[PDB]
Amino acid sequence: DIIITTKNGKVRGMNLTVFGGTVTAFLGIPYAQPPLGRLRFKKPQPLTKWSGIWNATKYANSCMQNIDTSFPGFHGSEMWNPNTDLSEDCLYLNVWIPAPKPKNATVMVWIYGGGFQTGTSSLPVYDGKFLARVERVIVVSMNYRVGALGFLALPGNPEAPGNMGLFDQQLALKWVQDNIAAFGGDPNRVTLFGESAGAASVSLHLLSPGSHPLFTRAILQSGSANAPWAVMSPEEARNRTLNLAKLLGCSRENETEIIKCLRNKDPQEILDNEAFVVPYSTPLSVNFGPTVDGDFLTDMPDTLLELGQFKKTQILVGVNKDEGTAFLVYGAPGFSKDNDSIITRKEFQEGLKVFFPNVSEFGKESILFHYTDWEDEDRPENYRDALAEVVGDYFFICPALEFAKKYAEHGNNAYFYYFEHRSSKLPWPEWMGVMHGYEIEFVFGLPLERRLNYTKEEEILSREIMRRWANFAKYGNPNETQNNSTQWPVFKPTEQKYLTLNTESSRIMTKLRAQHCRFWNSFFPKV
Amino acid sequence: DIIITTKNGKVRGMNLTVFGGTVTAFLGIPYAQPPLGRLRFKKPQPLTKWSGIWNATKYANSCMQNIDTSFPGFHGSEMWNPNTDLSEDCLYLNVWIPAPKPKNATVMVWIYGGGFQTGTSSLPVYDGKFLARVERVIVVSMNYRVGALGFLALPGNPEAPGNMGLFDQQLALKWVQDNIAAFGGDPNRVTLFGESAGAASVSLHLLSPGSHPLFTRAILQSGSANAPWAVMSPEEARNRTLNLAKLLGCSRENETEIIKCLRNKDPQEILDNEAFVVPYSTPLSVNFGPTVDGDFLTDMPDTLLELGQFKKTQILVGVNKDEGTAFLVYGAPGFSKDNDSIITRKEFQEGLKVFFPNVSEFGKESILFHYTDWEDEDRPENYRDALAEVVGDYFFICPALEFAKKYAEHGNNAYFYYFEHRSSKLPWPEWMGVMHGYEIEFVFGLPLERRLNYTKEEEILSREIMRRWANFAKYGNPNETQNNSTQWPVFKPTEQKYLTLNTESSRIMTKLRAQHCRFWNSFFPKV
Ligand SMILES: [Cl-]
Ligand SMILES: [Cl-]
Ligand SMILES: [Cl-]
Ligand SMILES: [Cl-]
Ligand SMILES: [Cl-]
Ligand SMILES: [Cl-]
Ligand SMILES: [Cl-]
Ligand SMILES: [Cl-]
Ligand SMILES: [Cl-]
Ligand SMILES: [Cl-]
Repeated sequence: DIIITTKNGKVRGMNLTVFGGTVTAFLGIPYAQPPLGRLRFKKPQPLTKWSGIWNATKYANSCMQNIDTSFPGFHGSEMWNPNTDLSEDCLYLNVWIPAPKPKNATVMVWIYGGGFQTGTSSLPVYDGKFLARVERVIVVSMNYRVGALGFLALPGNPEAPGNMGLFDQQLALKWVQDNIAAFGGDPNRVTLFGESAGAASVSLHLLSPGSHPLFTRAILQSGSANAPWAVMSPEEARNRTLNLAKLLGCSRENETEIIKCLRNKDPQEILDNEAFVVPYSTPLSVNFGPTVDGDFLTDMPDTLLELGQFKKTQILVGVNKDEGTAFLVYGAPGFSKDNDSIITRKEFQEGLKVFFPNVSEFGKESILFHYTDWEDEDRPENYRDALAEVVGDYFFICPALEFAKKYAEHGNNAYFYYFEHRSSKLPWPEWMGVMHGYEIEFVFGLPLERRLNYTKEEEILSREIMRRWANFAKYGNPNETQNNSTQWPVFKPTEQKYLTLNTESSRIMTKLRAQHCRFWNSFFPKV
Repeated sequence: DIIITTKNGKVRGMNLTVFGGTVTAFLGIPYAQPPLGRLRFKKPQPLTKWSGIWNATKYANSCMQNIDTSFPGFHGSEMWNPNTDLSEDCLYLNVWIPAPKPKNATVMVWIYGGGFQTGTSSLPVYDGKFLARVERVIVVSMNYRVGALGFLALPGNPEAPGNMGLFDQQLALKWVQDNIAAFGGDPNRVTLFGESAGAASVSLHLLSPGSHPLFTRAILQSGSANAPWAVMSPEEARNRTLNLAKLLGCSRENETEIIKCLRNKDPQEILDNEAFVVPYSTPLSVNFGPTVDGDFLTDMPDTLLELGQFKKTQILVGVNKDEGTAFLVYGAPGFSKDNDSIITRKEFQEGLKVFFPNVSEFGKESILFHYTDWEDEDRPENYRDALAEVVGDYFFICPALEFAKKYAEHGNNAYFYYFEHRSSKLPWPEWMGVMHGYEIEFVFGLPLERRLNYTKEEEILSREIMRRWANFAKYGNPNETQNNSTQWPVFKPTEQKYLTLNTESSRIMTKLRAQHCRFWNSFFPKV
């Protein structure tokens, strides 16, 4: 029982006990032909019918990816590792439906992050049964190919055209348009939300005309398509295809001859070589990711945003307080999760070489000067704080603000937030602060489960974030307009208002990081 | 009558009616042999005795110099023009003595400014009879050679060794040591005070060991030896000697052969050519000025200050609010004293080329970025204000602070001020603000004369400035320590306290222009 008839066949789900209520979950529904052998590196193929009833009571396979092993046994880094079998057969999606079955329900579609090299929708931190139970929305989750298997690019070649992972997400959005009405949802009321590389993916759908009728609104959590790490140039993506082929002995005279050889190698052989296709690899380097392929993306996001060519709708964008601290541990000299990581002035200068290898020896002296105007000249952690703000401002915070500013410049309602609560359950040290990716547990309502022992102020904060996230998806406004709560105002290009999120109280502020953002936007391009 | 016996002969002065009292003035006392013919370009020669009584009841000749004719009839620019005959016979000094004749009186020695190309001690704005009457100090004034006649440099050549004008001032200080006791003064209680190029001259005496026993303390008004315009390099001073010789047809095989030809030309012929010895001349370019001659100055001031090699004593340093506005009128495109001078963004960019011709096209983009962080983005006079602050910070304010900071770093008491009152009698337009050189009328007590129609608040401000100036000369502390007045604290390298001067009330502030000074001191040297 619990049978829903899709356009490709019947599926069977489960009923889950969630907070004294029931939520219907369909885990592991296929939405594309398995990209195997002949179909590796190609765009996803639409499914045909299946006979019988597909039993969707199980989290499906995770896409082929390397696993973070920098800290064995550490929950802070292994919580982002896949919790299902790794396989190329991984194009599946999940649906959570509130019980009893709703009618014309708002849909929220999650796109996970992972630097376009890792990630899966089955992580317990992405479980949408809490959102479906508390906010009565339908939550859809999806797995898309990462690494070379999802973004190996030979522009113009249909055997490996690039942006395959973005086409995986797009076909899952096509499945929602065709089938979500059978589950009780409104295909004209779908909101995309995602984090990190998932937020860049969400904003890339705003810039892809083919995805425009597949969703209504968008939520960008700590990421945007115009971030420096998001979209690489087509010739840079092409050079990484050859380098991978050269590493695997697949260098050939002909383009398809390269693909034919790569299709014969084991998926692990490809995974074991993606790290060596970039000359100088920064901890924020995307080995294989989105590019300008001429199909999903016809130009660089900065060019498309300037021309105003994007989906005209409302958006919700925001960042965390300490966005860059997580990446300082993974390769910046002098940093560690096992001590306070007080670094010298020269260690700061080596850190900027780690993150900015192509910047002139002059240019890093410019970054040094703009970030050493110490409030207290004798705070020992002055340089450790500065390098974290350098990574946070350039790679995440400032690009997120420019994306919201450009949407407001074209008459679209944007809502900016600033998440500044360090989780009591955060496994990383206290000096790393409100880290990259640790607002997701609050977005999905994990503090509401009392067995995980979050504070009562965290359950209140999570409940308000879910209410603001779901209200924006339902109505385009993340506010409860009458109960005399704090009203989240519209982010304007002028006043630049934004809302804080913490256990204390939500406050209205203006021009977030406006000073340091002016450096990256008006002086850094001039080297 | 009124006869004083000097070491070279008797002099006769006058008694002046000053505010219902008398002040004895000796105007035009010679202190060196006239630097004529054989003595042109050489260091001043000490005087021999004269028979009879030199009648010192007349302002002496002004040194040969060009006259500002940019605005005919304008009092704001012609008030700085000489008011006596121009002649090479100009090494004379003035003494003002309070009546009745005092005993062991503190002496204040004024050194005028004029960019080392102009200036005279006989200007009504430098009259020291008010200071002598009100504060009971002895005021000494001096004329020194300017232009090529005072700073034509051939390093190591006693026919034209350079820094002759600084040696003119030094011999006048030697005269004070030898003769001021006959006038009622204490040679061990002499304070040098000066403005603009006179303040750089004062600080250069702090850096010249030969001048150390010739004074006790120093007051620096809108100028310092470490200012970028103060001291030019010996080979740059040498190149300007040849260029002047080449302009006058005096190019020769031999060094003294050049001097012999230049000694034959008329003094006006030299004056008519000093403007063309510099390739790109900024409005703050010193055609012929101080250099490292190995005698008066053995190294650059920045090097001497770093090594701590200077006269250890108390100093009083300060600047005006709008130091750079005067120089924008004399050659910056888009500025004029007859309108509000609202300039565009490109006019600002041309202004930085006018003042920074040797700075890379890159480097002026750096100055552009640091000075365009507008408070109000739509103030029309935003760029006009920015260019005035660029000239004021780099050429005057920040070097004055570094000079006081380095003195405090070596355990010397420094007192910094910030003059921010626009004179009611200021002839220049209102947009130029508290301009360069318009605190001198208050230092010399001109507002006390009621026939000049200053406001009552200006007489109060002038009286307090004279009291602070004279108290520092007498005691080393510019404060009246008990009458519950505002206590001027010591300028420290840390807290960086300074005092404001205006008609409202004197207030204590900290770290003046600390942000923009950090740009010129820590980033601009790196181009
Ligand atoms: Cl399944
Ligand atoms: Cl419902
Ligand atoms: Cl509930
Ligand atoms: Cl092979
Ligand atoms: Cl492109
Ligand atoms: Cl005379
Ligand atoms: Cl007296
Ligand atoms: Cl009086
Ligand atoms: Cl000749
Ligand atoms: Cl030198």
